Amino acid sequence: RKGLRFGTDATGAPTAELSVRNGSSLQLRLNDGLVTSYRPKVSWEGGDGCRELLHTVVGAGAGAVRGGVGLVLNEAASSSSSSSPLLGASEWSVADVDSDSYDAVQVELGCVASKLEVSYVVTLYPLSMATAVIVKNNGARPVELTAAVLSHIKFDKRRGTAVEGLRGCPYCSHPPPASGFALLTPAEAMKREESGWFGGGGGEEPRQGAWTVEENLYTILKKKVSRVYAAPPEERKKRIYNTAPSKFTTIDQSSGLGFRLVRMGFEDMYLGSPGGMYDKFGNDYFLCTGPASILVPVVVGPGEEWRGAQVIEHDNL
Amino acid sequence: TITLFLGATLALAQRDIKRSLAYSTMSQLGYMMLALGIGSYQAALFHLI
Amino acid sequence: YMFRIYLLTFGGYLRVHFQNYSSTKESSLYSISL
Amino acid sequence: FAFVSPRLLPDGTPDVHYRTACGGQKLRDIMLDAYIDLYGPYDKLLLNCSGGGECGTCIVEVVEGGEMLSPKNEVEKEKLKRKPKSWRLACQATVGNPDSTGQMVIQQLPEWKVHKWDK
Amino acid sequence: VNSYEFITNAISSVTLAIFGLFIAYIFYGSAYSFFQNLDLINSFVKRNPKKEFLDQVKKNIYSWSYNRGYIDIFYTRVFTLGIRGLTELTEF
Ligand SMILES: CCCCCCCCCCCCCCCC(=O)OC[C@H](CO[C@@H]1O[C@H](CS(=O)(=O)O)[C@@H](O)[C@H](O)[C@H]1O)OC(=O)CCCCCCCCCCCCCCC
Ligand code: SF4
Repeated sequence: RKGLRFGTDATGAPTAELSVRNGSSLQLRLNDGLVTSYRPKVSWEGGDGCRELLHTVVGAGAGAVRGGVGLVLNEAASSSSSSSPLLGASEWSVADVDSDSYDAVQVELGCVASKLEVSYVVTLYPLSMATAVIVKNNGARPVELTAAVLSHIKFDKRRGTAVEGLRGCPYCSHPPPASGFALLTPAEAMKREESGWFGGGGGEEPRQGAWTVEENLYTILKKKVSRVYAAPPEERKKRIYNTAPSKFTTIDQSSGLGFRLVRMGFEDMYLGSPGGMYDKFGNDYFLCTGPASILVPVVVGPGEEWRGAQVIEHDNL
Repeated sequence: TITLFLGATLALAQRDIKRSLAYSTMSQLGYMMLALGIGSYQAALFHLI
Repeated sequence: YMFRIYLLTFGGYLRVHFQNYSSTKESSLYSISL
Repeated sequence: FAFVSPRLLPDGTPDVHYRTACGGQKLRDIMLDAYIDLYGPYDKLLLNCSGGGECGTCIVEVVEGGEMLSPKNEVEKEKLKRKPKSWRLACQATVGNPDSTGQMVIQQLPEWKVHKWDK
Repeated sequence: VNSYEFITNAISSVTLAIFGLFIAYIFYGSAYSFFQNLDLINSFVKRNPKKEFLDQVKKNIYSWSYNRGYIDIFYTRVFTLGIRGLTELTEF
């Protein structure tokens, strides 16, 4: 194969241990876009850093029911509200790997010939991994999409786990459920997010928002604590100057680590967490959160391009 | 008990470490000056040490 | 205030570099390619 | 609606934020309405803060819509020896209450930016 | 045991000490630790009643400390501007 500063390996499926001259390394699967693990250097004493994604165990055969970054793209079918037709179950072609040094590596997957031309770019910097999508389309009529990343981060104890930095968004407490949003989960993330403990916020389709909840968020009332945090669906996202929402941040009061989740070109943020039906998915805590553009259909055009990129910085050396 | 409280309320919002330390040590010498003014200097010298 | 000083200058993210105000660590890292 | 547009805390391409504001107040309160950060890495309690005063830790850089602000004071002329003519203090500046049809673009705190490399 | 009166006096002293340390940790201390409960912090911004008044107190207190305890400016605008005119007078 080809490789400069890593090895295109195989364990059940083709993978790659993207590495840098700092210790940080991500274990990306080639069978799909589902990154499996990402080990930065968080602390100084201890040789390296270890605070990865929540990577569930192998299941049937090759398993893969793990989640963790898996890009979930779809097509907003112009037939019904069926925003879950397909990921375009097809091949995947690696191309034009580059490093530029021994502290940066990025792979470029490609998938064509059934849907439009989809390009996927996964980058690893000395600190921050990143995922970007290109959705180049042309043909009979403009087609649509959802373009969601999930990125199920791992958190410490589910009793001291929360998020800062939003504090202001319309928060659109309406979740289209069963995958967070954007069905066709990366072969698994979570299923049928519901709440039956006590009175939860939102009439399931408000924009109650006007957030003004203070510095923290205290995400503990979970298994359905999941809500798009973007601007409301055209009630204010219609006219000029429609109050761009935000960029993210995280907290875990029991370890002392931070992981900023910057979005670029996407539209929303799916802060979603378990903590209810949790004793079936491990021990400590986790939650799915990432950007996308799904709150409205995403008509792109007959010969145009889409863009979207999540970046996971930590700035916590 | 004047210089004590005055040095105390000037270390606030002073964002220069080698300056806030001086304000703090003046507010602390306030305590010694007070303690001398009541006869029980046997503890003032200990506080100074 | 004696603890204000300590908490200000010994606990935090070294506000010079913590990637919210200043970007002097890694920007020229060639995001999604041609 | 003195439509404002923030160029926030230099990021990769831009880092723009949008905000609809009814003129009449100062820049400080109108920013702290749209929740966008102004006081750099300066925290609540006492650090440089408390509005309309001395330290001058809010140095917003005005790019578009400059001909809609109050004129410069002399405290601005004093605490900004280092300034290029562009930016001001914004803690002692007001937008006109009758300018409801303005269009102003602002870049936030300088000295933590690498820009004018753009446009 | 130890003198009960001195015991209670030391208790009051350390109580004010820990109270000062606690407000300092609330305002300046970080959040990633476990000693900033942040539930209350998540409340004393939501229903903060007197923010319109409290900040003005800020607008006073800082304005004092930066002015270095105005007594400093006093000696400037009195003494080193008094002798500067007294020399001129005894010259003329
Ligand atoms: C409990 C109640 C209390 C009430 C108040 C009591 C106050 C008593 C003490 C008075 C304050 C003294 C502060 C000294 C500050 C200082 O040293 O400034 C430094 C400047 C330096 O000069 C200048 O120095 C300049 C350099 S610089 O600016 O200093 O860096 C230089 O450029 C310039 O040429 C030069 O002129 O010194 C002066 O200009 C004047 C010095 C002070 C002269 C005092 C004379 C004696 C006063 C006795 C008062 C008795 C009152 C009772 C009478 C019955
Ligand atoms: S006015 Fe001077 S002091 Fe008051 S906030 Fe703006 S900068 Fe800080």
